[PDB]
Amino acid sequence: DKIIHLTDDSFDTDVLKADGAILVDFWAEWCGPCKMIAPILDEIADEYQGKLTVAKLNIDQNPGTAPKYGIRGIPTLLLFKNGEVAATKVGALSKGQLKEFLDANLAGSGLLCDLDALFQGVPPNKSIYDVWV
Amino acid sequence: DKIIHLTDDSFDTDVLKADGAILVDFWAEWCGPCKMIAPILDEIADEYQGKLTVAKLNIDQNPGTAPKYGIRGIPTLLLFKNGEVAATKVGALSKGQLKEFLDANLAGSGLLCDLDALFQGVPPNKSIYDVWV
Amino acid sequence: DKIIHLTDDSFDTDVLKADGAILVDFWAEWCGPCKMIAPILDEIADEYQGKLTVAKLNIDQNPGTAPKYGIRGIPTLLLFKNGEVAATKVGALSKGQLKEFLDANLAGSGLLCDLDALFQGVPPNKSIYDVWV
Amino acid sequence: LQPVTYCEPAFWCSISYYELNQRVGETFHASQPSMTVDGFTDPSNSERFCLGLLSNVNRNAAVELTRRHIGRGVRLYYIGGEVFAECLSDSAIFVQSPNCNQRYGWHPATVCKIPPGCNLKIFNNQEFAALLAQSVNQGFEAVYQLTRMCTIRMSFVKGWGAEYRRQTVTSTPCWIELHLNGPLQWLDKVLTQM
Amino acid sequence: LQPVTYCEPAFWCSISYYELNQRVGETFHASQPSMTVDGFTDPSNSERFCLGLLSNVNRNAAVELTRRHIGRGVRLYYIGGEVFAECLSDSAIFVQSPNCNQRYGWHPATVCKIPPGCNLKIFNNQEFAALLAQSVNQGFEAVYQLTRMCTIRMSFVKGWGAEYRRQTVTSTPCWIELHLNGPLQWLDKVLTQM
Amino acid sequence: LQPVTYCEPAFWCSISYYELNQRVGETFHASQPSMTVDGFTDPSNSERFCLGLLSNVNRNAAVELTRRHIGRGVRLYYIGGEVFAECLSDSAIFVQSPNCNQRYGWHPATVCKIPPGCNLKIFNNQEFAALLAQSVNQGFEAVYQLTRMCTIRMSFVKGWGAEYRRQTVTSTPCWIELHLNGPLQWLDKVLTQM
Repeated sequence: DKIIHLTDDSFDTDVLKADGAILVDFWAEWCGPCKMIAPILDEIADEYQGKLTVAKLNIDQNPGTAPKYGIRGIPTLLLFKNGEVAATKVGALSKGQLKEFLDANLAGSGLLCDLDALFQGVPPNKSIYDVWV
Repeated sequence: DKIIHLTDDSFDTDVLKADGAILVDFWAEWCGPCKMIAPILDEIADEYQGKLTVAKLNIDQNPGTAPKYGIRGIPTLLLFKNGEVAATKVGALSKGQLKEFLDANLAGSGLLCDLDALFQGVPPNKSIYDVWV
Repeated sequence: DKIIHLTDDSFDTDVLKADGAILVDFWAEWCGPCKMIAPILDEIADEYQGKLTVAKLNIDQNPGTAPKYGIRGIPTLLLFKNGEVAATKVGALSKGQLKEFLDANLAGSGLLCDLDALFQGVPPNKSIYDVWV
Repeated sequence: LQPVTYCEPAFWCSISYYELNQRVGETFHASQPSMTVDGFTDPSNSERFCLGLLSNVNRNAAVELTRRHIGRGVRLYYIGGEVFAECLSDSAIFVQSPNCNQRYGWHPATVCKIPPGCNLKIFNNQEFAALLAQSVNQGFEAVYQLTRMCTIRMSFVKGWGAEYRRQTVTSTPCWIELHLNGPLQWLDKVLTQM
Repeated sequence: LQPVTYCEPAFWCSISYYELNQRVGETFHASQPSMTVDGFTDPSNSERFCLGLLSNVNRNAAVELTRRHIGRGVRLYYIGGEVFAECLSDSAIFVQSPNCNQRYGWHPATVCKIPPGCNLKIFNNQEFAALLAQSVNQGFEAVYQLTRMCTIRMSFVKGWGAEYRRQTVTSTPCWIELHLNGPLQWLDKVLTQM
Repeated sequence: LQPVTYCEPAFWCSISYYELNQRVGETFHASQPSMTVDGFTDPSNSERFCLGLLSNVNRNAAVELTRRHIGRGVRLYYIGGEVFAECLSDSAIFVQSPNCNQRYGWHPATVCKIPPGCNLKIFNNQEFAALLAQSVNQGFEAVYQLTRMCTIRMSFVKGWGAEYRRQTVTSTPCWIELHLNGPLQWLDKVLTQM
């Protein structure tokens, strides 16, 4: 398996000082919707190999990390990139909603000095109505 | 043989409502110069296959068609394109003069909406003296 | 061997009316530094085949040519191109200094009508300090 | 670092027309607050960039067909430090404006479809000022990157991106690039100090 | 359909220079009734389009040789709604003007040779007005086609067409394209209504 | 042969920017005695030709990297019939000026390196006058050849020539070409007589 299980002690090394992007899952044994995404994370961890690392932090066994980042509800996903919080996704979600979240934020860096990396691929599309009008 | 022999009755269908360009020859058994071009028309009908149809209308057996288009003398050649009279050539002429006539007027259509078709090939040349000066 | 030995009589034909560039060496049996370049000229004559002819004029046996071109000291090298004096190099020199002299002046012609020939190759480089500052 | 001035140039933008990956025609310099880019043939209008009269020796049948559908095109206008685009054409236009994408939290490379009749703010000077301020703090390399934030690309009729057969803008038959001179001038006052 | 006005723009034409299939130099905008296009090197003349000073990185020996023979080139002038071309060069010039070809009942794509010393009316505004009137009646697609009727192509020294080794204008080393702004503006007033 | 006049045009030179073998951006017409060509982004300065704001659809990573090093670039100025170049950039600039090369007895095609802080007279009107006088005597073909003597090529950061991996100027990522309008106009007054 390719999922790191974090602790409050190991969180510094495994996440903040990690290479590439790390997806940190905040969960607990009593979180219903947290168990919903648990199998999805395994599929993500295997399909996004080499470009993303999936990490889980149990907030019961590790209560120190969650409040520091203002995590007040679970499930909560923090996407870390080179020490910073790149993006955040809250609540239960489908495998498709998780992919859309990942695809849009695996920008890499840490910009603006690497902003060019965002134009060296195939641009995504929106409709003006996607602003919801 | 690939030459249509028109009548006053069949002229509507065979010429006006015909696909592509039709060369209509107006001739009679007493027309001397009409017999001069008669073998030339056969050579034209075979060499211009797929892009031109050669049709002959005997004005003795079919006296109704000629006056409608103002044909007052023979030999007279009307080049029809999609129901319209595209070009006209009068009097006896050589095989070369007939080719020059055809090459210059097999424009296709029916312009101006198909004017682009006239610039998708190799342009013909004139000298300023060809205006006759 | 590919070195022409000129005389005062044969100088007109062998040099002035010659095809391509001719390198004329003015030397004498008593010229010390003239003997220094003598083996170098042989190497040049063989390496610059087809684009340069090496010619030597002994000024003792042939005293008429040197003063006409203002040759007052030897060794003296005159590079002739189509009858004209293209470039001149005076004094003893190394094989490398001779190559640098040749490479810079085998321009061909006889310009300005053939000035284009000087830009149809790979340009040489100078530093602003090469002006000696 | 000396504070820059949010002054506006006489010409608020420059527009360059492309077909596929080839420049076609000369650059148009907008001196009017409101203007159009259309597929018609007026040559002497400071408020109209007419693409219909532009020749291209290497133009194919596809490009010609698409040009025929530009029609009234896009209306571009400049109001109170903001730039807008209105789709006048009977076909949609597609806009890639990083400054616009930023406003909605979209991917900065996002191509946004503007259907006929619709209006969209495609640039806001203050959003750019905010980004420029973040760059100064992040260093010089970040500031150089902001040049493309002063540019907007727009395609007529045909879309491009992950949802279309055309993956890149140089695969669309008719597109334009806008340079916003104000932000460029502001960027310059920063660049020459760093 | 609202009747248009036969007004004339300040710049009566625009000239773009080509070598083979490549644009070379900037576009020249004619503001003078009489002007020349020649192979010499004056850069600051509103009455002269000098091609001799124009650089082209991809120029071959052939093109350079042909440029040398342009000489005094062509004199172009505009009188009473008519445009004329006079061959000043010691070599001929070759003109493809559909409006001119129409006047003589020639194939609209005809390339006509103008030898040294000869004068030729290459455009007449009224002939174009007649054609524009026929197009309005034939529909919109016919009117779009009239754009190329506002253009004239001219080759120096080398001919092209069915009688020459060079079959197309982009195979000639030195040619220009003229856009006649008046007809284009008239065409535009029609296009924007249909 | 009628003697020409050593008069000066309003615009003393024209500058065209290239990347490798491709024209990029429009031509800049110098109306000011002193100006710079730099890698920054001011669009509305008559004294600055800013290359940083210029787009190129076919630009590679190499060219982009080199553009980043242009910096303050070159200062070009015109004094008493003489043109000078000063390397303001932190990287060197490389100049090919036949008129300059003549002054030092160098090969006319010589590329000369100007390191940061250094000043170099890259043209002198009188040297050109001397050459023009020799050409008149040598005939017409010699006079046509003098056109390139009115041009100067300059590369930023990267050198080219026999001592570099890049053998020709079209192999450098960032270079400009200068046309000196004065000499061109003088040349023209000769050309049109011969």
